[PDB]
Amino acid sequence: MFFSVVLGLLFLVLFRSVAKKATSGVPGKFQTAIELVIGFVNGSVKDMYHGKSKLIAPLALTIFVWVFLMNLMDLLPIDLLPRVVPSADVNVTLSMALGVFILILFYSIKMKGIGGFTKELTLQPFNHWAFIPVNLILEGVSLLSKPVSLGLRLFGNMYAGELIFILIAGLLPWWSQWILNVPWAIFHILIITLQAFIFMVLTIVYLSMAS
Amino acid sequence: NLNMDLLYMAAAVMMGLAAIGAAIGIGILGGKFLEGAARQPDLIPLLRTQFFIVMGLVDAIPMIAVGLGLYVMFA
Amino acid sequence: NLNMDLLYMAAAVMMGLAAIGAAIGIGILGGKFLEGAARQPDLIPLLRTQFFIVMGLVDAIPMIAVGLGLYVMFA
Amino acid sequence: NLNMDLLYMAAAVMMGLAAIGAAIGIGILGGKFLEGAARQPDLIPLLRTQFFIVMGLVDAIPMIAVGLGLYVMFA
Amino acid sequence: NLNMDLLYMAAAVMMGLAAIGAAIGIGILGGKFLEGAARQPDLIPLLRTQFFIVMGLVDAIPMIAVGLGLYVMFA
Amino acid sequence: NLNMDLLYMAAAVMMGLAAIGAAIGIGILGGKFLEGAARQPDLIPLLRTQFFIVMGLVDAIPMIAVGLGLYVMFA
Amino acid sequence: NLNMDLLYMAAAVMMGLAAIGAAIGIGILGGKFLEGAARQPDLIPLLRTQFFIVMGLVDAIPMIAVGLGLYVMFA
Amino acid sequence: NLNMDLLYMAAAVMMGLAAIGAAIGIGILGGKFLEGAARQPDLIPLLRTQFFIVMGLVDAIPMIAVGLGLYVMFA
Amino acid sequence: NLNMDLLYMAAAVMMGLAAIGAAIGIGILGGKFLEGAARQPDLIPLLRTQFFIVMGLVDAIPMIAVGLGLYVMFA
Amino acid sequence: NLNMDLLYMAAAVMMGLAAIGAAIGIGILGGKFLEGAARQPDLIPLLRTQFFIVMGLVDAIPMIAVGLGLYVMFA
Amino acid sequence: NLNMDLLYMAAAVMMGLAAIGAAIGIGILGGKFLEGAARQPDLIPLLRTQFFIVMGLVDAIPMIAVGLGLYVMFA
Amino acid sequence: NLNATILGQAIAFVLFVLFAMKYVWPPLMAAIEKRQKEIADGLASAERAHKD
Amino acid sequence: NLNATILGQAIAFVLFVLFAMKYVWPPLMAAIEKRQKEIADGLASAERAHKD
Amino acid sequence: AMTYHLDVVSAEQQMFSGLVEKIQVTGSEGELGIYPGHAPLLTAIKPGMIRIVKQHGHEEFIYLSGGIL
Repeated sequence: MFFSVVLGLLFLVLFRSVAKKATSGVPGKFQTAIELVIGFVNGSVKDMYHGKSKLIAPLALTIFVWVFLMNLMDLLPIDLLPRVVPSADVNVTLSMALGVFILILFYSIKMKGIGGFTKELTLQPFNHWAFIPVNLILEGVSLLSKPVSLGLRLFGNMYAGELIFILIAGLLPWWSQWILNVPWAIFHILIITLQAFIFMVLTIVYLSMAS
Repeated sequence: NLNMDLLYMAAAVMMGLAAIGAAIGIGILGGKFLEGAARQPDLIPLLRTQFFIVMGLVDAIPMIAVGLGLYVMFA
Repeated sequence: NLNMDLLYMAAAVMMGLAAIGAAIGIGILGGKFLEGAARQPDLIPLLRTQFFIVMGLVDAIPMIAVGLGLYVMFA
Repeated sequence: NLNMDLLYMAAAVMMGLAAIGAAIGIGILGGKFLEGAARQPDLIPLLRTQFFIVMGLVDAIPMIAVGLGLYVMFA
Repeated sequence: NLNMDLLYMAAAVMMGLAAIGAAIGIGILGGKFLEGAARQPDLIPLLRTQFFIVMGLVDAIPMIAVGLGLYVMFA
Repeated sequence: NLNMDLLYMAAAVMMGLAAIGAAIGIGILGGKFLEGAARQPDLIPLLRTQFFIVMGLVDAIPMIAVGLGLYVMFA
Repeated sequence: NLNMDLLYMAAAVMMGLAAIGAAIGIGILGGKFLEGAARQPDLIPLLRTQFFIVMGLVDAIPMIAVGLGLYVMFA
Repeated sequence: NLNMDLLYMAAAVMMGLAAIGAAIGIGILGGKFLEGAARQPDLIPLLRTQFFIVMGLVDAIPMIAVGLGLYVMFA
Repeated sequence: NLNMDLLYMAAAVMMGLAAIGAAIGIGILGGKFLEGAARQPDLIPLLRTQFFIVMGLVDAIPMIAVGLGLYVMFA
Repeated sequence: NLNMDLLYMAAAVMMGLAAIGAAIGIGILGGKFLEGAARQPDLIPLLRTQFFIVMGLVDAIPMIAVGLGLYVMFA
Repeated sequence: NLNMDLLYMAAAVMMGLAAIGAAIGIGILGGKFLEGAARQPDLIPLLRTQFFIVMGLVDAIPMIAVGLGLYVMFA
Repeated sequence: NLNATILGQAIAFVLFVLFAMKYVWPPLMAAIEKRQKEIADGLASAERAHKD
Repeated sequence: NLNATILGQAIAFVLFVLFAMKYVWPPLMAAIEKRQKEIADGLASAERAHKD
Repeated sequence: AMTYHLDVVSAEQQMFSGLVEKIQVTGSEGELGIYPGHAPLLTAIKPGMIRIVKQHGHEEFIYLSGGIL
């Protein structure tokens, strides 16, 4: 297929270029923002991301910084003003990245340590009291499937609102309220990124800390 | 003639009168958390902020209903 | 012509105005649990967290109604 | 043409806006039982758990209405 | 064609949005009776149990409306 | 064709969503009378029982509406 | 054919969902007057009985609406 | 055929579900004025009676809507 | 035939169920202002009367909706 | 015939039952601000007046909906 | 004929009764934040004002629904 | 948005986030651990020197 | 009639960038006093205090 | 800091004196954080040391058996 080239190339170039740029900052230094960004991000993320403990090591800061910096390009492009050629990558990559990252992170993080015995044999007291097999399927399917609806609804609503507000605000007549309405896009993108990163880190740490 | 009434009535009825519970719950939670957090400063550091986590459930309340609006337009 | 009005009216009426009880109950439980949990330190994490288990009942309240929405679309 | 509108309107109207009382009562009972149960230690687990038995009545309230939904589909 | 819309609309409108008052009253009475019954020891089982008798009136409230549902099906 | 829609819609709309005020008032009066009557001993059985007389007014509130249901069936 | 739908819809819509405010107000006034009248002895019978006069206004609230029901039957 | 449905629907919809706010406000004002007026002796008859003047506004609230009912009958 | 249903439905729907918020707010403001104004002597007439100015906003709330009723009759 | 039902139903449904939230919020904010502002002297005019700024948001709530009424008449 | 009823009913139903949650939450948050901020001045500098940030969520609640009104007019 | 979007959007974000985080975890962890190592070394050296 | 984007973009970008950068430059620029003052004051105070 | 005079009286003579500001002491309902600008609220002080700033930044833990706020 020759179509869908500007969305995949523009999204993969901006996402891979801004996400695959941490390899050159290993030796230093670099300026006055290295101590404030590294100390504030490491101290605020490590001190505020309570619930990991025995979860992982570099997956918290690497998944949080890589997911926030890599996923921030889909919602930080609201300032670019100017037809279905560069907007499907945000809605498709947002729901696909949130659902695939939440399901793959929860299943891979929960099926690594402990484990196969708790997930492969979740009956006994959890499905025998309660002798009917409906509580494990309803509670397990709803609790295990709530991340796809929450991440797909938050990421889909944030990407749809940012792309719809950017396209409608950049493709209009006058340039007053549409060109000056940056508070809803900036507050919605910052609140969506902070709420998605805090909800994903807190949900992964809380869901991974107990079985 | 059922596409206009079905799509418009489905999008307006499915994404219309539904934000009253989320908007009322946000104001009630903000007022209760503001009164409880204002009545005690020591409790305004690692307790009342946890109530903000309840806002994370709003996306699973009426805000998810808007996700069905595309079914009456895009789908 | 009854499939568009029946499916759209069933999905919008069955998955429309229903999140007011869950969104209002989440905000009321979050505000009451935040005020009661913040008013006492020892009660900050010993019984108030059990109130979060009440959120597990939300999946059996309005959130289960969305499970019927497929009956107006996929089924 | 009355089977689609009658079954869809009966399933959506009979299993639609009805979980507001159960979801609101679960959050109100969880917040009141959490505040009253957390305000005292001896009252943390002696009678407050009996309030959870009230949740058993929810199955006879709105949750029973879903039992009639099959009458608009299977029956 | 009036039997499907009359029976379905009568069963859904007569046995649909009606459990909000009983489900809300059960949660409010359970939370108030749990807080008032748990706030005092001597009041834990002497008069608070009489509040459970109020639940006996629920059968004469919305639960009686379900008794009319047969009129839209069996009768 | 107006007898089935008028009788079914009249009995369902006249004997449907109406028990919310009676069921909510019974639970609110039972919880308030149980907390106020259980908070004091002398107030346990001296005037609080008079609140039960208020329940006698319920028969003249929503319960009287059911008396009109026969007008949509027997009359 | 407009006499059955107009008379039945007028009597059911005019004398149907309207007793929620009177039934809820009677229970709220009975519970508040019972708790406030029972919390003090001197206030048990000196001014609290005047609150019963508020019940006399119920006849001018929803109970008066039933007076219009004859307009959909006798008139 | 529009006179019966227009007059009946206008009188029932214009003078139907509207007394819930007045009946609820009368019971809430009577209970709050009864508790606040009975909790203190000097406040039994000095300013609490002024709350009864608020009842005079009820005639300008839902009670005025009945004044439009003649427009669906006499006019 | 659209003038009778459009004017009657516009006047009844535009001037019908709308006084619940104004009548409920008048009773809630009268009860809260009566309890707070009667609980203290100096607060009996110094700032509580300013709450009556809030009643002036009622004319810009539901009472203004009646101003549109002429559009369904005189205009 | 769609202009009368569309314009009348759009103006009545868009500018009808919507002032209950603004009228209820004005009375609740006036009663709470009057009780809290009258309960303390120093708090009578220092921050409580800022609550009046919340009334400025009413123009962005239901009062803005009236701005759409011209779309069902002038536009 | 479905464009006028679908567009007018979609804009009125999608931008009509929806401001009750935002207007009620703004008044409840303003009254609770005004009472809590008025009862303690030390907390009226960097705590209760944070509740105003909750108003920023209103634009993502009912106020966002108005953003869909153009879909029933401009789109 | 008609076709060929799930493979590019899913493989781009999944391969970019996983390939970027897996290959950038030691650089961001070792490069960002200077604040905790220097703060712990200075606080532990000052507290151990004062207590000693 | 027209667009007028230089006034809104220049006024909003210069006002938000100058106000946010100038008012927020103390939190991002003054954050080095903890590591710099803790490492310099910790090493100098620990070496001089331990030596004396 | 120092603002309002928060003098403590014992059963015999005076227990404590001097001004106070951000007094983070526990109330009757539980842990609270009062400071300078609170309204009149008569509470009860039970047993337990409460770290409250006295004068010129003197955060002292005043521990006593009984107390009436």
